[PDB]
Amino acid sequence: MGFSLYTDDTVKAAAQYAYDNYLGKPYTGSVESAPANFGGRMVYRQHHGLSHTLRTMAYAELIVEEARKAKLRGETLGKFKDGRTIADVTPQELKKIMIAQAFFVAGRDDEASDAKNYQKYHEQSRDAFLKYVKDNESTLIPDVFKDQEDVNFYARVIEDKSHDWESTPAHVLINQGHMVDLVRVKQPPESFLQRYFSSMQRWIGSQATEAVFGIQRQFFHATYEVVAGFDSDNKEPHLVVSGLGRYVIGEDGQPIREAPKGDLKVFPQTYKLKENERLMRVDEFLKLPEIQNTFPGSGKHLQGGMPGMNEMDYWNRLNSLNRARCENDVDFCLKQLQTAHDKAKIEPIKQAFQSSKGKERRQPNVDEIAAARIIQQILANPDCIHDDHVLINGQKLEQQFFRDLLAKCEMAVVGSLLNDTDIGNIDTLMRHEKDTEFHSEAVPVKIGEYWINDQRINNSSGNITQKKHDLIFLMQNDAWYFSRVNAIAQNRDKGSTFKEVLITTLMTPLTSKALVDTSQAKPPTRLFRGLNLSEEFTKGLIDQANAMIANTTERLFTDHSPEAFKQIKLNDLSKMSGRTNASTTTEIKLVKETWDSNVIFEMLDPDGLLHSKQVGRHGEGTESEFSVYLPEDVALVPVKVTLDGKTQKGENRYVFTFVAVKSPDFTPRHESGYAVEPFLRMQAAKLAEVKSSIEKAQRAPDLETIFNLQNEVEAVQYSHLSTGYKNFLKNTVGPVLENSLSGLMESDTDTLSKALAAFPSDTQWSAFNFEEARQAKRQMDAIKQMVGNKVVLDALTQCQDALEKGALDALKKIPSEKEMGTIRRELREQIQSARQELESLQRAVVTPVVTDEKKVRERYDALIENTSKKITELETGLDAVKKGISNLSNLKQEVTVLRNEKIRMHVFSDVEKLEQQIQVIDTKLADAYLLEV
Repeated sequence: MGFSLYTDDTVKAAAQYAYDNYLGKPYTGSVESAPANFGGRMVYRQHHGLSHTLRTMAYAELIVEEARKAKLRGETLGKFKDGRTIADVTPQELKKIMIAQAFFVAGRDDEASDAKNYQKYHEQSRDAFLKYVKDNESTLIPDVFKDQEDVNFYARVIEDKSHDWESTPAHVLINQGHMVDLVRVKQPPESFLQRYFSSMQRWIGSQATEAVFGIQRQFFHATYEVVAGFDSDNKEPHLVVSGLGRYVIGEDGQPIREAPKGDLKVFPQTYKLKENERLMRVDEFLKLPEIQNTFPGSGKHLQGGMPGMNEMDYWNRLNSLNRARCENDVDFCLKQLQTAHDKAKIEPIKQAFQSSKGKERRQPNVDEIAAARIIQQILANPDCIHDDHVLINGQKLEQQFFRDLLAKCEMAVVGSLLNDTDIGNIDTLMRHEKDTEFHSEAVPVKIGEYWINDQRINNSSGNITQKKHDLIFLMQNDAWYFSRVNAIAQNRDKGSTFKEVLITTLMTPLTSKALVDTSQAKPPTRLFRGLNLSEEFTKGLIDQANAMIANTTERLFTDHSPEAFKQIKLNDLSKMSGRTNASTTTEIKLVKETWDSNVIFEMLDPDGLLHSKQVGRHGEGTESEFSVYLPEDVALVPVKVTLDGKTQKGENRYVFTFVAVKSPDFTPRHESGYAVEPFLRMQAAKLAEVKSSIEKAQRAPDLETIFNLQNEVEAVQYSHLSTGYKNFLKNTVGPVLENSLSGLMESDTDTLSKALAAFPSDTQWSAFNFEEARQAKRQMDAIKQMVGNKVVLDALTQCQDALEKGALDALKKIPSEKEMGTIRRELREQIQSARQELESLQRAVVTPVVTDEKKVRERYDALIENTSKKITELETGLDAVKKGISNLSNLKQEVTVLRNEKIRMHVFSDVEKLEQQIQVIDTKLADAYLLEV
């Protein structure tokens, strides 16, 4: 949105005119200019064609943008005769500059040499410009320009009767924008790159110009033109481009001009005679201290061509279709330039942080498991809810608990945990509730009646998927509901009842089961949402967004990734669009109140990181709506903030474009046990009650009946009565007594439990004596009860003590399962074992430091280095110092960022502590300094 090269139609029309009438037309002159044939399609003018001029216009917009970025970082900028700088260029002015720029080389009827007919060519081009203003004065003169005086101004700029500048709009951008595009061919590339870099640096600064050349390379690649290398160790004779001259290194040194004080400037002449001396090499030139300080190209880096396909694939690529396509089709070339440009807007952000190692959405952790289970219980048993709190297995759950759930838990994953039975229990929940829910002063709605009514009148079948569509429908267009929901979820709500909080907490994962319906709704890469905010808050947003934007610039020689990392980490990171089910649209028609939204979020997820699903389908009308619960890995980083039109209510509106970037650097550390600890308390309460019941039921362990029975097993062998009975007592019951007794005396074991498993059942035994083996049966069953009780009870105790501190607990329950215990109490302890099992097996803990551990360490080094540099530099040095104080202040938070990062690196802060100590002393120093003046 706003004004751009690619969006605007007038500029494009001008370019199409320029191509159709001159640039597309063949060179009519005799100078070495022939039609180049590219894969069948011919381009007549390759050096000064359509790709060229379009590239210049792109260069212009790019320059303006990076100038603005430089001003934002607080860089002292090159000013003109008026107070204006390049960063002060008006969008309208820019349109003028670009429309003029279209015709800059329209004049050439041949490839101009060093011959001076070039002047005539420019005049010819001017003529073309004028003819393109007279073509449609109606739609162009009162609108785009002002008067034909203006038009003759730009016409005169295109004339270039003299090498003019100081004119902020046209002169610098057109002249420099033109001469820059010739880097691809000019012979010693290092000297030319340095010259142009210095030249533009005077206007924009080192960083921003570095960015402009960096993106220029990508433009070249996009328009399928050669990208030249850069070798700091170049041995070629350095060429002074300002003229045809070269520096001459005489014996012992380089011949410089007359002193005239004493640091005399290096003198250079054209092709002269050699007198036991040679011309200065490129590397030699680059090694000069003034150069080394002025130019970031001391680094031997920068390799020509494209990274990869080092073969002749590059030259065939340049000899291919796309070169002809870029040179003959305006919209296509513009598409190339814009895609490269936006890519350039995104790449440094991604270069700042660790890479997404797949893992699109996270796997549930312990707390989210426990929370999902608690929620499941509250849905299943709405009796848990009270006017103030939710009681559950003897555990009081206040409002702050559910708020903490909304904050800490990622409710989309929690949603993944839930099932259709819960979506069904929404009915029982709303049945239990008939309490009012408040908008953000209007009349409240009795939610219960609302849902119940909806379901009984429009869902007689009681179908669960229908329940899901109805729930989502409530999310979409019921303001009173979703205002409270979104607010409470994002912790920006006013005075709201506990039950509103509870309901939102339950409903956000259930609504996040919008995933179940229309899962194959492909995330749309472009999504808008509208927001109405105070001008103060809006200004704050603008400042933070800009703080991030200004410090993301494309890499050339210097890095600048740690500053980007820092500023992004510090500023909002857009929490304002997370922790709830945010409604979004692609059509730029708002869900509600389009007329009031003064801030608009344009969201871009080309990587599909935003797991967004559509609200409503292709049926029931054309639906262009989506819901988003942005995952904690994904951050929304601002790329541009533009003005665009104004709204009707009088508020000036702004649009912030964010791009979805996923990285573990964004995953938040959370204190474990906000949900799982009280959950464990609940379990502990269950088992405490069961143990109390058994222990009160228990009779004192009379060991006699074991001993006595033992005597009988040893006695029956000598009674000569029944051999089968003898055999069964000595070979089956005897060992059971021995092992169950030895087990019972010693602590809990597998021996006594498996002794309990080896027990002789009632299915047997019946075939034996009924007169006196009856009492044997009696005694043995008494021991059945003794052992079952003992095992269960001490197992329970062990478990409870285990829970007092988590995994060690679940294993303890395994032996006791099958035998003994009164009915239903066993089923209870089984339920608890089931919950324990759920946590123990489904828990997973993700890490904020992935494969790029190298990156995290190196980047930390760079970070603390840069911070140290800024801080120590600031401790050395009337008007300026005032801003210097703010400069001090931001550094504090930079140090805090460093600290937290060092924390995150090891899931020992000496140096950072030292920097803090620096911060205190220069705090006092600058305080006394600020007080003095």
